[PDB]
Amino acid sequence: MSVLPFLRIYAPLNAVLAAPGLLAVAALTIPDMSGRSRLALAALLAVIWGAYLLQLAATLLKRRAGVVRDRTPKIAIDVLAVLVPLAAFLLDGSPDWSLYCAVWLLKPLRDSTFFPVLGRVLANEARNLIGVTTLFGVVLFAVALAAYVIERDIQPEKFGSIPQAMWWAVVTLSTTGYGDTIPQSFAGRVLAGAVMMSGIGIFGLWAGILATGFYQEVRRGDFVRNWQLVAAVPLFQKLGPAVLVEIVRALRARTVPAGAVICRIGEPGDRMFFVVEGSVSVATPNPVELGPGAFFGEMALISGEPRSATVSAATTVSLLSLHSADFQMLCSSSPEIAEIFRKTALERRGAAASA
Amino acid sequence: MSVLPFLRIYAPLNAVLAAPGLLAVAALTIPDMSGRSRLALAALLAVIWGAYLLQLAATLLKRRAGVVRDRTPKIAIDVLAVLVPLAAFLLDGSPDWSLYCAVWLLKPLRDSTFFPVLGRVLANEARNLIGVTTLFGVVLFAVALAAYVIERDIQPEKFGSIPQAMWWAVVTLSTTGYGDTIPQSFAGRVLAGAVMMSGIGIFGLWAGILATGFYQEVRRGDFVRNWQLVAAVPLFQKLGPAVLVEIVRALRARTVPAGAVICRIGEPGDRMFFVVEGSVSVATPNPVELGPGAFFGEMALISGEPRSATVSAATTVSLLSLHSADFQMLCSSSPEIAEIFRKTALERRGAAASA
Amino acid sequence: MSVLPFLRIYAPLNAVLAAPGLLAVAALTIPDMSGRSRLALAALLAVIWGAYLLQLAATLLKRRAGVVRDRTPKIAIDVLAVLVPLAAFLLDGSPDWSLYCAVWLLKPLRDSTFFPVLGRVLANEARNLIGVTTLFGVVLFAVALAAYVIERDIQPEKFGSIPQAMWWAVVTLSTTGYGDTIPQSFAGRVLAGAVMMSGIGIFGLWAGILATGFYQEVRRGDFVRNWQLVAAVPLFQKLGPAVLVEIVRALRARTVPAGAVICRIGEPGDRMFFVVEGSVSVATPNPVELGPGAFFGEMALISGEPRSATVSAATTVSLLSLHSADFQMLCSSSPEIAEIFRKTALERRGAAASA
Amino acid sequence: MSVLPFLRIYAPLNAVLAAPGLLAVAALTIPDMSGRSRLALAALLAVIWGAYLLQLAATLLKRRAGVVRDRTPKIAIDVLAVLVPLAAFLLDGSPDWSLYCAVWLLKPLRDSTFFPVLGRVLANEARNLIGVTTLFGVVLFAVALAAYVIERDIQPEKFGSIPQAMWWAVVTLSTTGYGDTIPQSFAGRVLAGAVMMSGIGIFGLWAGILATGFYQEVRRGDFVRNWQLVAAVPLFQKLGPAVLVEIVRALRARTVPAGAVICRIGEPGDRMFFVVEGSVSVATPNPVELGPGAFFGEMALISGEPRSATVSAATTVSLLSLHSADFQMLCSSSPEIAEIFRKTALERRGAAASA
Ligand SMILES: [K+]
Ligand SMILES: [K+]
Repeated sequence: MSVLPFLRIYAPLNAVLAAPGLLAVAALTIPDMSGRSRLALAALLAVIWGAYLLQLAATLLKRRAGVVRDRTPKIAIDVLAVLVPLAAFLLDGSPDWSLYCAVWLLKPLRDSTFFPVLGRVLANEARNLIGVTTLFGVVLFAVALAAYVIERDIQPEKFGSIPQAMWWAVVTLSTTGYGDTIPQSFAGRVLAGAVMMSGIGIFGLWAGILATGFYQEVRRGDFVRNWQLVAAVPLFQKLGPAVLVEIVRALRARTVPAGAVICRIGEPGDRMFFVVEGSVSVATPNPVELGPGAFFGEMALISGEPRSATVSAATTVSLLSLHSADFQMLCSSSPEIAEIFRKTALERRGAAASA
Repeated sequence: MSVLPFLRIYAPLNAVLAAPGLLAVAALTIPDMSGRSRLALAALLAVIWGAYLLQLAATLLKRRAGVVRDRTPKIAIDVLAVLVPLAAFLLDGSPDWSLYCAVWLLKPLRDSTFFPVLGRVLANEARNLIGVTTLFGVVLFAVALAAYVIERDIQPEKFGSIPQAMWWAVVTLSTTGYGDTIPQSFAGRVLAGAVMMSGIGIFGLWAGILATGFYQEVRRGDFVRNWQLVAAVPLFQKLGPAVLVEIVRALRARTVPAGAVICRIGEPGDRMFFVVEGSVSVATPNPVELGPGAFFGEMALISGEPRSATVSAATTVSLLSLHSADFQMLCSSSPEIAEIFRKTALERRGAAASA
Repeated sequence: MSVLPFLRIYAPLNAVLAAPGLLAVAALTIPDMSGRSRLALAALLAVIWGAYLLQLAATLLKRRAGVVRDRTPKIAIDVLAVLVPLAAFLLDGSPDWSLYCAVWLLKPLRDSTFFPVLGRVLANEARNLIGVTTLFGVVLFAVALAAYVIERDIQPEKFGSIPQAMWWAVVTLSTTGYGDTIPQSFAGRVLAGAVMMSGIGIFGLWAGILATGFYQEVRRGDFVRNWQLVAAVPLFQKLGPAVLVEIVRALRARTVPAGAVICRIGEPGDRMFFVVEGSVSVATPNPVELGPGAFFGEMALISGEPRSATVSAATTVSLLSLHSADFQMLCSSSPEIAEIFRKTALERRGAAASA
Repeated sequence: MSVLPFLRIYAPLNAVLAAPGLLAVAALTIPDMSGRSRLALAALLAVIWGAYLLQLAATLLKRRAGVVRDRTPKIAIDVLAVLVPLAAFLLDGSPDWSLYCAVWLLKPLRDSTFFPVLGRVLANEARNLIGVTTLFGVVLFAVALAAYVIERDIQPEKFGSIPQAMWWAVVTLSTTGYGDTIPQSFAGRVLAGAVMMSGIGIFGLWAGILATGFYQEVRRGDFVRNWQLVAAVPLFQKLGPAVLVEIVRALRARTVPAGAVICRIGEPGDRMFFVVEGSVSVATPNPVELGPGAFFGEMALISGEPRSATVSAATTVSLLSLHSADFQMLCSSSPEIAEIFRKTALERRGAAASA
């Protein structure tokens, strides 16, 4: 609610072409298909093959930025990105070779930031998951057995064995309800009463384990990435020690590209930003182009009014952002700082029109 | 638990008539129907058409409050609210024109506040959703493929292709369990063990992404809307800077209409209110009608007793509200203020009966 | 994890007999049943009828505690508890009268505390639910329509109309998957991809709305019920103002009955309690029976050791309870208080064995 | 995200052999099976029987650590671990005796820590669960009845009675959707609209009850287990009282085994650790082997740089761990302590290469 993300977060075309490449697959999977388009997209494999293969050697030139790097992941696929279809092309002489389109599926995961963010937390908290995972296996067979107790007599064909019910156990426990084979007696139907009661309570925790400290990491992601852009601000030598921890939880940094808009004039003033790198277009008679290490919105927030200037993204700006309350927090947190933001709320009135 | 919402939050009849208008549809959708009521409700389309169309031109008079406004949304439907049925009435000479009752469905969304509140946060946090959305697509086809590996032999008619399983993938992953086509072998049935394990863990996060900072915005909604009604209170020049941030998170403001009740006498005293605009009916021998900028309940909360007066909504009051603890917080937070609320807890004892 | 709830929280037999009374129903609902037990439990209706009816008149004596009360709820059922079967007994001369066993179902809800706790919060927050409820209805028919677009041709018998799909809409949206009527084409099967994506995201919020501030109320329930038992402690004149708000969130009060155990000796010392009303059995050579307004566990917690005495519930004690950290918080929060709890950790060493 | 768990958390082979022992079962459950492998795994029961039975008597030697213990749980299964198959072996002369493989299922739960952690909290909070559990039973039969109202006429075979719908009630309420018997009329199909609305809102709370304070206990688990390793640090005589409560919530302690790696050089410096027991391999020209009561990472965190030394687990170290922010918190929290960590950030520069 407080951030302006722009400039192609879904940028790399390597990330893009995994999708069309795999939709090329299915037409080969279908009988009664004319051969025209059958091979027409087989080329497109050779394209994306050739395309990453074109990208590939440029990556194998890893003399770029070669000081200290960890590119075992980013290379791990690019090797097999082209070799696996190639050997598949020959030995699997039949068309089944294209079933080695199970290969590009990591290419999205290649430059998938937020996936290392995933695996980071599991190696602290999966301690829980295991004991739950065991406990899941406990309750699975602890409960799955109770059905073999009963309908083995008149449902041999369905419940004549154990795993046939362990099947129906999880399908019954895992919120699903397929509906191929269901009991007929009373007491067997009694038993389900605690099952959905369980599996929703079980995963009531177990799935909850995930968002539990995942949120902490992501709530932490906006600090670890943003204890940067702190000393850059020339004013923040005087901020109190514990002041920052109170603030940066809500501060997110994102980038805007050149030419875009940042805040339009006359819209209801709801937030203020800190510039730390780049430049803007403060739409005024004399444009007050504030570059790295600036801010704006106190003109709108102290008074609680619409906007005073159509600030637009003149260049690619590494932006911060901030809603009122946490600036009201700052105004509340320090009379020393509102002194200057009082002056700023007067300087930028005349200084907006003047040079 | 701490607020008195009244005065027709579901007020505008424009919001109302979307519902009956669309229930007018279905009778046309049914064979063996006599023509009597068939067209009888076709009028009601012409009513609601005519009704909004009556409202319409009054809205096209946008010389009301015409200083600075953003009514591109509120007009966006009202135009097509009437044009689309109209052109549909002629060119679709057959009765199918009423299938352009897909049009009014934004009219609830027209004056749906809390929908802009929805879209506000997605443009900060959907960064996550995409990488999850990709990751969802990863795990979809990463897993959907594994079924074509197997039952292509003896289930051509069901699993003779890829998307036939991608269907069964999400139906299996998305907690659903339709139950038309299910495997027969062992190992294919092994594979589901991690699927519900996944999709509940996947959406264990992904849905959790939504309420995550949505709650922040709504927890923020009760500050941004309520840093107003702060300086209105004549007593709040002395409140400490950080004092307010501690408080306003729980303070919600709502309005009561005239004539209603606010707190009845003798009920267990559980909360106190701040009046800032309007008037009340302090049911006492001499009614102490406190107008804009007042409060009541300290008579009930310091002692922890039932109510001292049947305060009733005499006029339409922009109300605040407050349970004890956060007033005990305030009483704890400041001895300077309990001094006057000690006096108030004595003045309003004699001043309740006297003038 | 920090509380000892005992003394029959599920106490009143009025709450109990709703359950057996309704299990009396089903035997009448079944053909090929001999008449012996058919009427045998019809008596048990006359019992529970007669039983509450016996309780009833004692309740109609509402001259007990008749000073100020709100018993419109608790009477509301007791009236119809007996009248509705009675008039049902005659006019419904056929056995169907017992279908007015839809009546006792409020009797659990009669003395169901925690149900007023439920309805308390909805009248602050259902503002959200409505706009979501509308939005649910938006997405329902917004999406339900798209199926009538398609399979009306070759599924008249199933999708020959609108509500036949609105049925399949919610069954598809609401996580369920019945599996009677499912599409056959491609594009109609494409559409489900956003549905489970939606309904899990929709109720990802909407159900989340419930626990959102419900937890606040229940987290508040342990303060509003426990700003009592505060001044009772003779030591708490010196506690700081903001000190209590930090503490009482974790403090829960419950009662133990006489004769029970409170903490057994030699078990790992993990918590300490505050007595405020009742008496105990401090199992020592000279039993140090501490009555209203006492505590114990600092002997175990400062040292971090097993228990020093088999404290057992001698009488019915209105107990508090407290784990270490929040007492370490208190020890950390105040050196003035650890002074006496240092003395207490020495006095109760010799005073435990001596008188 | 901040911890290094190693050394076989899933250690005891008693915990291990429950799994293979029960997979031994199913082959006996299957007709048309040759007798070769039929009995081959019957031995493996005699193995695991004999195996725990071998472990058993060593456990019955409970003269180990026999000072004060509570081993009623850990013995509770080991007794029946061997007796129940044994008596089952004879009296159940038919092969059904192996259906007493319902016995080992507690053996995982025998040494399942985190299961006592489960049951700890339920006896504080299940107060809620009951009133919800009742309320679940309310809404069950309150709603289950409404179907018998209707389709008794034309669905006797399916809805000719009450419990046949109570079945369909929970299957309809519990998110499941089996799909054997579904209504046909309009109004009966109307009724489901509030059901999924309910059960997802019901378990929207009820499952939420579990993670609610479970998280508190687990968030508490990392303090109660870690108010230890506090005074061990020779530097923590000067820490402020409330300082620790702020910190230890994030501090988790885990152990590394000998030989493992702790932090590798050149990786991006993201965290620092506190050693309190054990020794390390500070990979430098003169290895600065810091033993019990040490730390490292300030060299990497004040500057925000990669690692300065391949610290590796020389011995089995009871480790702590800490990301930056909470050390930046500490650096912010105390200028007295950054004084020494300024010196440490200079001493360990020259002291890393020197002795
Ligand atoms: K189904
Ligand atoms: K389902």
